[PDB]
Amino acid sequence: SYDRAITVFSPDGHLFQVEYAQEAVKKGSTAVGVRGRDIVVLGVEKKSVAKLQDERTVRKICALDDNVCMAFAGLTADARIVINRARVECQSHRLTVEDPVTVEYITRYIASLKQRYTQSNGRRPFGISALIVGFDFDGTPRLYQTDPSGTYHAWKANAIGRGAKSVREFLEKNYTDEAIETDDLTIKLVIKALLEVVQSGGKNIELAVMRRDQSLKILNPEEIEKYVAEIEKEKEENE
Amino acid sequence: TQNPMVTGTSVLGVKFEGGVVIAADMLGSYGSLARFRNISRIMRVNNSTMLGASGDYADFQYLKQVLGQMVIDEELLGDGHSYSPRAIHSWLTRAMYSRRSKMNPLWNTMVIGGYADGESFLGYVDMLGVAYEAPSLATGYGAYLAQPLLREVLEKQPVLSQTEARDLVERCMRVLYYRDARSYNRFQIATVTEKGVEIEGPLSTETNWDIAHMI
Amino acid sequence: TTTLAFKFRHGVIVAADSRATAGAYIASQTVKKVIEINPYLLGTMAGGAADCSFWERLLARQCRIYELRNKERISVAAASKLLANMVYQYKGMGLSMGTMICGWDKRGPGLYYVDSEGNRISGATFSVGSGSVYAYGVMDRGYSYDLEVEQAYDLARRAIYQATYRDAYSGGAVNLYHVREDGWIRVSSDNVADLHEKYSG
Amino acid sequence: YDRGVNTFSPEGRLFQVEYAIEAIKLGSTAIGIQTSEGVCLAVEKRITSPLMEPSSIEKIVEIDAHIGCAMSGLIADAKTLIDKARVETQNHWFTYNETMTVESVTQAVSNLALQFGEEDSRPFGVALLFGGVDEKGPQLFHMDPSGTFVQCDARAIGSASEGAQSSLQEVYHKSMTLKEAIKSSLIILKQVMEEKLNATNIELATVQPGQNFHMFTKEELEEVIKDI
Amino acid sequence: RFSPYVFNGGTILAIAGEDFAIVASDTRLSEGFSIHTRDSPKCYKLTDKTVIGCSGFHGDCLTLTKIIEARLKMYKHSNNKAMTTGAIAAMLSTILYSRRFFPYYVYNIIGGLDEEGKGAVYSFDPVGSYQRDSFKAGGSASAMLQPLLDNQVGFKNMQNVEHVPLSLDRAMRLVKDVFISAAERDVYTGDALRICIVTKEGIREETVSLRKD
Amino acid sequence: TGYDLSASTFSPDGRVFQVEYAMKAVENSSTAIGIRCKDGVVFGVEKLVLSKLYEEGSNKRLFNVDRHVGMAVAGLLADARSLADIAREEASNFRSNFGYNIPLKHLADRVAMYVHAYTLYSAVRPFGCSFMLGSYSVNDGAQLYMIDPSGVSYGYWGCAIGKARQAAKTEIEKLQMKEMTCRDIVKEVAKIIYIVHDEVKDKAFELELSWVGELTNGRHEIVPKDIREEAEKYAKESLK
Amino acid sequence: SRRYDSRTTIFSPEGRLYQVEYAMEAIGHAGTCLGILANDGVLLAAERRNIHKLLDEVFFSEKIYKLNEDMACSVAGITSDANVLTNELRLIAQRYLLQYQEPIPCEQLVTALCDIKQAYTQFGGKRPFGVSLLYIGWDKHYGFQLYQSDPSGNYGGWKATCIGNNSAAAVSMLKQDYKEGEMTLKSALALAIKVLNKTMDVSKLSAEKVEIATLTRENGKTVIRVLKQKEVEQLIKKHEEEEAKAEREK
Amino acid sequence: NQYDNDVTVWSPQGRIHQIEYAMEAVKQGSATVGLKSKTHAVLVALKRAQSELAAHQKKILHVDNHIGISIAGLTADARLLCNFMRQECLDSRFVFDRPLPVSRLVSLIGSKTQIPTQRYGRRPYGVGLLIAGYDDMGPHIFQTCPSANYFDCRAMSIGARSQSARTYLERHMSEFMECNLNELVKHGLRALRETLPAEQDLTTKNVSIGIVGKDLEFTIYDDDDVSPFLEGLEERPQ
Amino acid sequence: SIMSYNGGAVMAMKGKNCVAIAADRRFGIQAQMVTTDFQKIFPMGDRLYIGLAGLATDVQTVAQRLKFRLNLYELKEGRQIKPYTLMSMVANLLYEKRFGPYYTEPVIAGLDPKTFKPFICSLDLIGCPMVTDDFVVSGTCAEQMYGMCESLWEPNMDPDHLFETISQAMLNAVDRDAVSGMGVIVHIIEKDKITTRTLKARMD
Repeated sequence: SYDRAITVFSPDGHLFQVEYAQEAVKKGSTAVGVRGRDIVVLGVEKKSVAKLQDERTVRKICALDDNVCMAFAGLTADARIVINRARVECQSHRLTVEDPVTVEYITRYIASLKQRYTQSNGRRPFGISALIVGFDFDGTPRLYQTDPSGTYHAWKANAIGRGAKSVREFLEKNYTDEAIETDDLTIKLVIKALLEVVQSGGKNIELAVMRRDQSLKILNPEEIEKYVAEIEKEKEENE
Repeated sequence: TQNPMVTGTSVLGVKFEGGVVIAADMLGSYGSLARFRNISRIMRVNNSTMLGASGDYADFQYLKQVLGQMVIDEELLGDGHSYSPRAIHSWLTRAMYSRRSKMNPLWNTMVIGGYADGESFLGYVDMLGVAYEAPSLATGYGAYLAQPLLREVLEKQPVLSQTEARDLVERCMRVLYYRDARSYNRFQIATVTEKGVEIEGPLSTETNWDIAHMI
Repeated sequence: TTTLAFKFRHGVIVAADSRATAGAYIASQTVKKVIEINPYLLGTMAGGAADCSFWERLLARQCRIYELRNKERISVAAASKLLANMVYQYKGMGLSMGTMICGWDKRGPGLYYVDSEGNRISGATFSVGSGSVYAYGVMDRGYSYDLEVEQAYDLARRAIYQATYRDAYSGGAVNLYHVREDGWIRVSSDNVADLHEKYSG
Repeated sequence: YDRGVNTFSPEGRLFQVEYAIEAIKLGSTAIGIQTSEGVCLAVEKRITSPLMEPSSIEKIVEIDAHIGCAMSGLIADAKTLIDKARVETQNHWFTYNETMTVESVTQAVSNLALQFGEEDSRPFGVALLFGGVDEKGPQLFHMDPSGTFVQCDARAIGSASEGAQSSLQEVYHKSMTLKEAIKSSLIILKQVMEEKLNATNIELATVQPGQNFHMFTKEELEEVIKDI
Repeated sequence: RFSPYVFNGGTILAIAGEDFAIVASDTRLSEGFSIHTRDSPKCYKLTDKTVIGCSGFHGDCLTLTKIIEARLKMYKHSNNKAMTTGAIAAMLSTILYSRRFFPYYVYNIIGGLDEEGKGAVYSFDPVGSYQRDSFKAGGSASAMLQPLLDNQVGFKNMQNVEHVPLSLDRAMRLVKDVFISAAERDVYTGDALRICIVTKEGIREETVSLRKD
Repeated sequence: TGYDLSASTFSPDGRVFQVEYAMKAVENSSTAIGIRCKDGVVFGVEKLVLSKLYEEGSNKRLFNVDRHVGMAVAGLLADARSLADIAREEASNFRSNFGYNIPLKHLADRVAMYVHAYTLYSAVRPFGCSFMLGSYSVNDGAQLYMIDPSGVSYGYWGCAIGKARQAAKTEIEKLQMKEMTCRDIVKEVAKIIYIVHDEVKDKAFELELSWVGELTNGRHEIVPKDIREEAEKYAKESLK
Repeated sequence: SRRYDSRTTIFSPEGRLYQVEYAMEAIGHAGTCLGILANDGVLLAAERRNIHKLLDEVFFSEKIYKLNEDMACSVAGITSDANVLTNELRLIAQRYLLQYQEPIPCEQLVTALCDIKQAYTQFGGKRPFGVSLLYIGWDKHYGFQLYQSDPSGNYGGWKATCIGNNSAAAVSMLKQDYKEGEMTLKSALALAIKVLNKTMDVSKLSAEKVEIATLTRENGKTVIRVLKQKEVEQLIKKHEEEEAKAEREK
Repeated sequence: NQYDNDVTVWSPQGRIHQIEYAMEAVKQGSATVGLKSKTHAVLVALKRAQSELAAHQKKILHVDNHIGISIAGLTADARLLCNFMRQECLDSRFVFDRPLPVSRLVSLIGSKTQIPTQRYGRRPYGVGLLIAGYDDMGPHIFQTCPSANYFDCRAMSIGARSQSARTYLERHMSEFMECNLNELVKHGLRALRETLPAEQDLTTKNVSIGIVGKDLEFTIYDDDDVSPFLEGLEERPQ
Repeated sequence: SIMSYNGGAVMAMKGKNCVAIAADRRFGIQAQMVTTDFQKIFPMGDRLYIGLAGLATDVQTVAQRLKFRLNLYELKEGRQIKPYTLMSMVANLLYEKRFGPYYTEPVIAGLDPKTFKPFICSLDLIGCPMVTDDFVVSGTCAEQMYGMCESLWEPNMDPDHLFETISQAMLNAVDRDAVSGMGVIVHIIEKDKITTRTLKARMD
């Protein structure tokens, strides 16, 4: 190994590199996620396709189990390592314990790995922040987030990446319980949040949902077009 | 050691008033052939305690080496503190037990005799780690042959003199010369008091054979 | 040595004897064989005292760790799985262990059977020991699922009485534990001679 | 790099440990009070968003059936310490059929509060309050990053701990009762917090010798708050 | 070849009273068809309320006694208080299983007081189980002593015999009678008797001779 | 200034300044001399009481490594203790591997290699010790060696380690060293130690004298200096 | 001991990364490669570094490495630094084939090499593999494929790739001359001839300064065609006839 | 000042200043005093607290049946060397079945603390040991240092403002040798009441006393067998 | 024996300008057969085969390991492998398990990669090579195939008589054998082409 202190404290009581490795997350792509009562929804923005290539390998949303889903921001390689180890961990949990994997267990593993990885001798911290969405115990929807420190932190909706303060400001006018909680209206409202992004080109939107019993469904950018059209229709009804 | 090559034979030791006398013979038999008829089987440890052993002689050379180095180290500490004979007994018991726990036993049968601080000491260490104190010890076939003489006279007389102890040892070694096949008419007497440790020379026995003139 | 266990509509019955011999010589008459792992688990002693006692204590330690880490009580299958994985790592070195695991689950009743040979299996009735076959006979006479409570008490008590009556390596006090949804409850500790006077006629 | 992990001062102690004692200060506050009736304990969560679900943030964790806890500042290192401390107390139950008493718990923690080592890893940035009920009655225990473990009767940590310790020294004595100490703590809490006190800010953790189980108050805490 | 075990024999007794724990043992140490000594007490005084006896192979007895003493000092020097009786029993069970696959050839009996101040006898096996019983006889003369203790202590197999709590001097005459009667027929028993009594006021010892053969 | 930091680096003029700084560390230490006679080697260390806080018989720098070998260290005491432990270990290996007494040349060369191995790398510092080694043997005579902090180890008749390194050997070498038995050399070392620094900078000192040779029959021990009391009845005659 | 430590894996004082950006700027000054959009087959193009006349050219391959049977790879950057990577890549693919007796489906191969590179991005504190390199291949699950490794560990599955400062204008020509549907390999070869005609400073495109290798599916074989020089010569003559066709607008 | 950073670097004046910094870190501990009679050895330390409500940080801790140590400086190194001390005691108590002589134990402590004073990668141990024990030749009062140059005395005192204590030990070291336990202990606190400023007086809860005797086992005391020790005093000479 | 656990017989025969290798088809447990299509002659490059006989575990294991090392060699160097090189590789692979030995008797038969020169050799279960000029045999039955080939071999053989000779040898030596039977596969290779024929053997 390398016997040196990548972790040193500040003269005023900080960690120079963990809060600062959050900046690499802060300068990555945006991704949101909410829970409905029966259907959970998330998606990433900024596919940033050069219109003439493939994109099926750059997918930032994958799965570890048939119950749980991933998301991240920041740089993608640390996400790839964490996802590989997370697949291994969920399957090793399936080896002993015969349950479907609880979301809280795999988040504790990810956060525990992240903190004992940052603690050790000469290993660069993972500059990601994951979103771990699943519904296992009696179909109860849960979504947790991470941090480069390794703090799993359960929410009901979330916004990360570039300009997440703005996205959460849209989420402020979106924190009503009603908002009618339909599947199409909640998904399209998430779509409207991704529409409140810095560019909102209309074709770079990628969203995937899970209805707490099925598997992952990759959508088709015509249903989202009708979602955007009816969002524009409701915006016209405001006038 | 699984198979002892060159074995000794029985060792006798007994306390008396302010001292312990130990005598063992000087034979190095291999099988039945008395191959090494001039060897030393008693180590005179530094100034108080004193060692005599049985079984494989090479292992006794090894423990002589190790104990010599330890005694040299404490004497070079210069603190004025030495090993009590009971401490040596404890170390030797732990050494033999840790040998046999690893299934590599030291084939020996050891007797530790010492006189320190007014009190005599006579300790025993077996190969298997069985270790105890006794007013009179007898190893090998000595526990079968010269032990009841020791236990007879110590029951008959609880205290002793130095002369009575030495005479009784002389008689027991004569008897062991009479009917041990692994025995030899040459033995040395070693004695500790408060005056130091003394190794006597290669004494012998005076025998009788007047039963042979009968048919 | 003869233990049994069977689950039914109202939970799980566990009974055992209390004789533990040594070859042809009986050591004690009051060996509490059903090792109380938790307020919701009961382990037994089935072949060997030290192995069953030690490994069930280690399993109880592990279960308490699991509960204190997840704030949620362990299942039965998980405990049997952990026990089988811990026992499997000394296979062939001479461990004799045939214990049983009983408890209440999210699914409800749970009954598994873990050997030192590693035959972790589910089921509804089990019986371990030298005279286990006698218990199998009279139990599979009297077995149903829709039994009452005192009927099941009489079934287990009669079964252990017949087993200790025929086998030579079994005897002593008949313990009787009852696993419920909330927790297990000791019923009674009955001697053989009392059952002989009561059930001989 | 301006004197890293392995150097004293010209006048005093080590740099990094002093910087850890500085590092505690950014954490949220917590107050535990030893009382002969039992140990009580309280904390502030510092919730930012309404999305930030209140019952998921942990400050009081469950060490044993009669041992509580409180942490500071950094969360995950504290969770690691909690995990291994639980393992070692469970090891005590394994080899002793009994409860590792709270002083022996914190000695087992502070054997490696400072075992920080990168060669032959960093010191930890958390101050911990431990409460429990041993055979000598209740106990309240306070440790630090430096391992300087001491018994405290009613310790306050973290942010704004100066006025908390002062105004706690104003009201504390030896013959306190339970509920008086509970409300006397939460008065200090709503003097040191910044928001209005309601059901989701704070959480209580009380352990009694006869009520060893359930080191928590769940939404009777609302009734406790409305009594001021 | 070299065999790692040998049978040294011995007989250790324990009786759990209402507020006392009597542990007695002969001090004969033998091997095969010889006598090594007539003074080797199997009893050992650990604390003010704990006496352990160890029979069987003698070297393992010495090693186990010293390791238990070391761990007693470790608990005391770590946690400012002595161990209980059951903690020592649990620890000894962990030790006897910690050398499972190379066993001690040692019978073990721990007597002592609990935390309520009552008698408690914890038996053992060579491999590491234990249980809290009222009376045990360990070693070669176990079977010569267990049914008589079943007759007298347990009042078993009797009719119209009420249960009197076992007093002290009655237990003393019991111990003397059972060791004389067992020393008549055993070959591994005699030449002395070291009786240890644990009360709420300390440890007593007592030396009673026997027959000299 | 730039090159005296590490113990691995060389200088623009070609030497290691760490070794020099460790050599002049021993310059502030107590004065320790030694001299041999025709049947033995005598040591002597000018040892000082602090003010009034000592006990006259603690922490003696005259060690005793083997049955016939001891050290006469001066400098940092704990480093000398560790080095003495290494020397005891090396004499232990030789006695354990060959069954007889260690020759002093081989012992000194092994110790010099150990010191050199601590002078090479950058992880470790050079030693802050400089010590003496005496011996006697029936087939070899008296041997007196000398080890610097660098590791240069060769032999002397007499030496001195401390402040008055020159100022002792100014009048050490005018001793008729061959024709004297060591029983004269006892009061000779007494007068040499008593000459240097009676009262000028410090207040009081105290004498130790080590002693090996034929007169000890091959043993090494401190003299019974109180027996024959040879310093003071000659020290009071050495001031005039 | 602690004053000889470079940064190696430590973040910047402004929020960025050091060895990754400097590895990319080590990539940009190297040889230019590319592959094309072709369905029934896929190709590679490569530029000869060190075109001095006193070489041997007896290796048959300077940028291509025929790695398993149905996969090759181009490369750009430090050479033996990549040769170690080719050794490990082939060894990983061959132990995969050892494990299953079925050829490697090429994306877990790409993730294997990317995680090898990533392991020296986080810990180890060594010089990162400052080499980007291509991938061609075939499978049972997607057919013909193209992939692009990077020193960060990110890989994109491309259909028309990108190498450094000499090839940004090449990718601009790839987008302004995007093709889809025409899988005819000769059209793609004419396109690549056009791309390296603009981008390379080789005057009039000497064939000694270029290298082209293709990979077609033949009956059950998936042969890799490291083609010879004469067909390159007549391809260039075809392309310069197409330049005459381009100046038919005069 | 750029050579004064690490343990490996010798200074150009030869004084390794990391050792001096560890010494000054020892000088910022609590006051403690150790002294022996011909038959009894008594060491007395001083406790301090962070605030009024908290308990006092203890200094005198138990080691073995006849060995007890005082301490000043850091507490992590204190408990580290404590665990090593108990381990090395029970090792020889296991092997040789005897109590340890004190001199070889303190030599092993010095040989233990040598390694963190010579290689690169460990700090010198901030530690303030005052060791009392019983070999065959009576009580011993040893002290250590972070430079591992352990001393034997008849009466020492280390910690903050401990020099007036040393003056007291100078002017009563002749009187120390003859007396029994009681006036010896009150000489010890007639050093500790000068380790304090004069406008306050030594109370119960801040002082600790540990006696080991040639027939007496080592025992620590706190406030209750110290209320007998605190009476038998006069006021300071105001 | 352990060699007679699953049966097996491999014959290779060198002709004039070509080489012929043949083996049996039977797979089964000690007395119970299972299938008639078990492969024991493996292609290792062009115009060069290898045959494996003995325990089927070591047959498939050594075949996959050898294919592993063979492709690593043929990828580090673009040329194809000479047979002596393959022989030394098989010797090294078997000799790595000197004390953990495989139960196999590999037989290598191939042509020259530059010329049309044939090659035969055989090895033992520890890595003892043996090059000859006429024929090598392996498997359970030995003396049968030795008697047949020492009865039927001629030095200069057109491939047709080579085929008929190895055909008659395999048919008669298999029909005399008990545990190895149930069909014969024959590979007769040369510079121009590769022929694989299956014979109508007695299914008894």
